Order: sequence, then structure tokens, then C-alpha cells
Amino acid sequence: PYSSPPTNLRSLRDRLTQVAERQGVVFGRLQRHVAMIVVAQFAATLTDDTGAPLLLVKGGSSLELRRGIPDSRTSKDFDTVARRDIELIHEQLADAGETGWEGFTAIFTAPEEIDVPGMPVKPRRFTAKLSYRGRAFATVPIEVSSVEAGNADQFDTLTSDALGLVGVPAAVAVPCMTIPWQIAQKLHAVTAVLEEPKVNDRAHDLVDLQLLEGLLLDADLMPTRSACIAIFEARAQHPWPPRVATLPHWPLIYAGALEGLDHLELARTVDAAAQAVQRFVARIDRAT
Repeated sequence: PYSSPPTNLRSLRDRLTQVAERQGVVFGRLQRHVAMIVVAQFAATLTDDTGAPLLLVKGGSSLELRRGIPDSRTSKDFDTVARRDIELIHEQLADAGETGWEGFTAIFTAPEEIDVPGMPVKPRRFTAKLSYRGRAFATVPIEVSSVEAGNADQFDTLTSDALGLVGVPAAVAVPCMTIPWQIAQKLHAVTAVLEEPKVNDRAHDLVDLQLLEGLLLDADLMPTRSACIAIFEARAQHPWPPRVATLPHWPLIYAGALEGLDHLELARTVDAAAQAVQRFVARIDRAT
């Protein structure tokens, strides 16, 4: 039980080392998780004039918040959806990072636009350079996408105790895109056909879609079906319902995506994973 926040970066890392050993987690994984939580706290300060979130977390960071470190893939990006703002997100994040949170500050590199088909307004990528009490701590790649259909209408609010465990008690509360839209977007991505030079490498989405199916439990799939239809129609590429094909180079990508997840009941080959996700597609499509 730590009585006080870490005096400095060296103390922060020593506490992170101790907690990671206590938890049986890779140090760098916990350190990245803490960096992500810090960026998410900056994002959680961004609100519209009613106080509603401007940014919702998605991607691997959301799955790590939903499932915990032991039960989620290692990933690096902090992926977000901007619920209203455009280029104002970057300016507002930069201000939030300068003000700081619980001793952490951040400078953000310039936003660069990303060319993605089916999206009228392009995603933006940049990097958060984090410091703790003056000294550089970690860097976090950030991606910001615009709203699609209803994927920002509602949000889940998730938490982590990782900073509490190193003596930083301030409540963590992270607004996240809901599971129906995460499923819709990952199903679209994992079944997308890319243009001749590019090729789809997204076999890891087969892991995340199994993890997301598990989190729906016995839920009615109707919100997920509506989100799936909305995303597939909005993007105007391949139609709903898709076929979960696998590409010849996917077996080892999928194996890499399983690293650290031996204790979970997941498909152990990419064929079995495609079969599982295809069954999920059919179950979603059946909903009424």
C-alpha cells in the first residue's frame, strides 16, 4: 500500500516493476497500459457544452479495458472516434496534455491524415509524448476517426486500477465505443478486400471478434445487427453479411495474435477462428 504518489519517474517505474511482478504481467505491457490510461484521462476531459464526451476509445485499448491485460491482445495504438470535432480534437488534446493530469503531461506531434476508403473524412494519426513530473515517460500512437452512423450515440464507461496500484488514486473513467459498433467495424475490417498493392493482414481481428462475442454473453444481437448493417451500408464496399475468408499468409499472423492467451478458450487455428467468426456473423444476421 503506497502512501503517496511517486516522487519522480524513477519511483514510478520501480512501482510499476513491483506491481507487474505481483500481477504476473510483463513490465512493458503494464507500463504501456498506464501510458494509455493517462492519454485516456486527457481524452476524457474533452467534452461538448453539455458535458458529453468528445472522444470515445475503441480498438485494442478498449478491449484491454474491457477484458484486462491478461485476457486481451497486446497492442500499441490508442484508437478513438471523435464524436463531434474535426481538427479541434488535436488542439484540445494538446491543451489537456499541457495542463496535465496527476503529474503526467503530454506533447502531441502534428496530425497526419490517413487515406481510408468508405470514410468521407479521413482518420488522423499522431503521437503523444508523455512525461511524468518533467521527465519523458512513454510515447503513445493515437488514431482519431470520425463518427460513422450511430457509433457515437452511446458509450460504455470503463476503468482500470493500474494507477491506483502505484499510488495515484484519482478515479479513472474512460468513455468507450459500445460493443455492437466494435463488432461491426472489426467484421468490416477483417472481411475487407484491399487494392492490389495493399493486402489485408488483419487476422488479429479474428481474435478480437471472439473476445467481443464472449463479452456479449446472452445479449440480444439486434443492436449488433443494426450496427453491422449501418457500417456496411455507410462504407458502401462489400455487402452485409460478409464471408470470413482467410488469406494464405494469415496462419502465423493469427498465431502471433494468440500470444499470451493460452488460458482462454479460443480457436487455436486460423481456420477454426474463421469458422467461429462466420458462425457469429450468421447469428447476428438471424437476429430480429
